[PDB]
Amino acid sequence: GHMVNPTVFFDIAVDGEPLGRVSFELFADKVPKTAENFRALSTGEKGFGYKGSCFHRIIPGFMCQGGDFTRHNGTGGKSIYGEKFEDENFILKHTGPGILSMANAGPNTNGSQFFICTAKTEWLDGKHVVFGKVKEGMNIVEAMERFGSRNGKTSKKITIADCGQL
Ligand SMILES: CC(C)[C@H](NC(=O)OC(C)(C)C)C(=O)N[C@H]1Cc2cccc(c2)OCCCCOC(=O)[C@@H]2CCCN(N2)C1=O
Repeated sequence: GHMVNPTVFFDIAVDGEPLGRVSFELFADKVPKTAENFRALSTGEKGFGYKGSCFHRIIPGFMCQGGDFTRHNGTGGKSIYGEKFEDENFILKHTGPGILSMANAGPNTNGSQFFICTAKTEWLDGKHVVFGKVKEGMNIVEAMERFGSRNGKTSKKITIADCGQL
């Protein structure tokens, strides 16, 4: 039947202690290639993905950034496409907290890194591809955010202990 936008979850831990679950709606109806990359990385079905990775940069009042499952510090990551991939479109905008958007290193350089906004970040519109939004557990993102700092360094280790598709 109709394509239902997928829902994926992250189970977050703080220094190894469970914190809670964040679930996301992925806008496969509007950005199918970008949504599918994140979905498959969340299930691990290609043999790699987000499980066990960390949020390396958290800036209170701005965003939480993760998805570097290869180098754990913001210098790595990889997509499911064998190469960094194009900015699919910029239809969706950075409208407020909970927006899920791709990190990148220039035009058409999407990999696996992403960020969850904790504020409206409209100056990123047309530069970063928005492809989902927090569905449930924004409170867990708010709890994660408290472990960030001005320069983004986290004061405790924030990990994706489990993830997958609901
Ligand atoms: C994803 C990796 C590969 C990539 N690497 C990179 O481009 O490497 C060089 C510079 C070529 C060698 C990167 O880090 N991309 C950054 C660019 C950016 C955007 C906006 C502001 C930035 C940097 O900096 C000011 C505020 C920083 C704290 O916000 C952040 O760090 C942001 C938060 C949104 C997601 N976000 N990171 C990125 O998409």
